[PDB]
Amino acid sequence: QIVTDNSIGNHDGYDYEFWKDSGGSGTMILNHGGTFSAQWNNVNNILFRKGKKFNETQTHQQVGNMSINYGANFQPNGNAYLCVYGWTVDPLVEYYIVDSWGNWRPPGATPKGTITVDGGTYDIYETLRVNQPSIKGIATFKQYWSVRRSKRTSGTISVSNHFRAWENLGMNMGKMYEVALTVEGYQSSGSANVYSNTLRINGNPLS
Ligand SMILES: O[C@@H]1[C@@H](O)[C@H](O)OC[C@H]1O
Repeated sequence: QIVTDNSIGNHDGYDYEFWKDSGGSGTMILNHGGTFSAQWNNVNNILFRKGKKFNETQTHQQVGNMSINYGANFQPNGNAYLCVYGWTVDPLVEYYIVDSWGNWRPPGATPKGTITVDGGTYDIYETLRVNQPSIKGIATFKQYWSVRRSKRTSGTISVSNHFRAWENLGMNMGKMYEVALTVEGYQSSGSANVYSNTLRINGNPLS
């Protein structure tokens, strides 16, 4: 249950993933349910996550209401994100709902709107990745973001509310590939202890 190199699997009912490119190091310890701990040092790009991977046949509406209750002790040294993350396919989209970050509030673009949800106010952004690694090969795809205005590291993220706000703004979503509580680092080091992470789909916790 010690993962220090790329790996995709299921642990205690959650689909876990460790992903990095070359350079630096990371260690992910898979703990009960949706929980896990992460440590990274001098990485180029690293992601740690536990959630649900889907079979690419359903819209988020078809999957149902998605909500994540979480808690994490997040200690980044540099650029890193504490978020809900995932992808859609057809179209291929990488998405983020960011509740905390390190020294840099992402994602560097001009906001396209705002959403109020879960007692916070999030700025909404759309960015473009060109010929970058993805879940479907080296590709050019959009990234969708909701970024909280101030940091928090525990609470509930009403994931489906963000998806409806994005679609309201014309940020087209495809079939669901994944939704997961994620820690991402970029050119940084840090630690994160995700001590609470429950994904409920139509109110039912994952198992
Ligand atoms: O799962 C990995 C993704 O999250 C990362 O961003 O880049 C490529 C994918 O394989």
